Amino acid sequence: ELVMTQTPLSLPVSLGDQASISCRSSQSLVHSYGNTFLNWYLQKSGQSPKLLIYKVSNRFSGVPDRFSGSGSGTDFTLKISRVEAEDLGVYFCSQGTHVPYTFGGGTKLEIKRADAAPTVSIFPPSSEQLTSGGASVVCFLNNFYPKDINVKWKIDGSERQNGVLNSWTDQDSKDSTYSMSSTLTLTKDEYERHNSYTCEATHKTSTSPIVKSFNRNEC
Amino acid sequence: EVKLEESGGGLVQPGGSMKLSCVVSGLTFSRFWMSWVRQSPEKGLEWVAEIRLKSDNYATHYAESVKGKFTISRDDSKSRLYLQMNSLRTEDTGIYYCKIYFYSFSYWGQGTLVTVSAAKTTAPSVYPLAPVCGDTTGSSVTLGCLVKGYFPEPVTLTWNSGSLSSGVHTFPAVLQSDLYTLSSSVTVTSSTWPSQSITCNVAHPASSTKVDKKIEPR
Repeated sequence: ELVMTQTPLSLPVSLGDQASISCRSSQSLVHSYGNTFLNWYLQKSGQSPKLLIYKVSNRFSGVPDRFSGSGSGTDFTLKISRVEAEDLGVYFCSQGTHVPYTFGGGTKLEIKRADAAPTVSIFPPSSEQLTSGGASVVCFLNNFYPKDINVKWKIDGSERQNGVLNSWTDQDSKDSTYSMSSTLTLTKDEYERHNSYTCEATHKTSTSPIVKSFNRNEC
Repeated sequence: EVKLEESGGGLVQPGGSMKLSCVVSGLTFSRFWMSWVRQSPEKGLEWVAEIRLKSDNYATHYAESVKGKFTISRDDSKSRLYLQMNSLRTEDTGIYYCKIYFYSFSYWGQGTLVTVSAAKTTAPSVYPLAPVCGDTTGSSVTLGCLVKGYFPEPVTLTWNSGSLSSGVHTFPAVLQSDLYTLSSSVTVTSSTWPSQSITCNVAHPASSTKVDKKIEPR
């Protein structure tokens, strides 16, 4: 069927700047005179896709003029002019000329902003979890930029790699930062025969790593 | 406004069957063509099936991957679209959206999540995350909630019934060994807690589990 090739995969852009997103189809999308059914969508984090541009260049009801679309031959372009923080998410082209309808692979728009170091917090296992024979240690690393970050667990000074599970948020539509959670899970047995637990983060903002720690005896 | 709402999603064993429904309002249902579209990490958005108008003798079209396996149908009287899914495979796992469209518009529903897996339903354990013992270090304090070892998605998590939304980060769940784990952090001014109650509210419809976990100082 009709392959839609969308580029780039990600698009970092400063506020006020213009972003340009391309889709190329493998054949003409002209359905009939005055009808080329190429659509553009935005899917924000945690939401369904919303229609921005229909029939190549037509702005959907409610969409600002900051958003425009064009296309000649099999080449189509979405432009987002005065980029706002709320514009972040994944942009998709789709064609409705030929069945099966098909979509591009998406473009993730990333808002550029000033570097910001993570706010780091560490959490011992709850007494509730301990009663069950497990022990999870959690570390939040919140509101940082850029999204690249490296987190290390250390137990009594020794690096621990096994038993770690990490998750990142999508970029924040208000402050343009990222957040990350790291959970180290061990048995209650192991937990209770070590003392010092450390969450250590290196980020481009700092030469020295940000360290958060507790000792099992003190708390 | 125009509103589309899917239901029928959930966990199903491979080879099993499942019926999705979509109810539309805010526009005249019977006038427009309708489709199911699914979404996953491995496939992105993939169109599943289309059903046309009474005029067109309710003509349907299907993606090759689902032909004879899925059936799309409509009930113009109730403003309801259906998808009958049979012979489900793990790769049919995804969020399923209904969509209504015309020359000049396209509107999607919220989506319903379909998990095709042999793994069993498991209730989460919900754990409070209180800061290490001290004496208010900083103008701010962060608390958390750990929701561990559940299946399938989704869960709902709020802080103080949703009245606390600023300063919240709910992290996407991570799947390992057929179990999901999710966490959420909340940050408030240091004068706010523990003087005022902060409670994590968590629900997992699939296991009929609802938990309120107040965050108590250590």
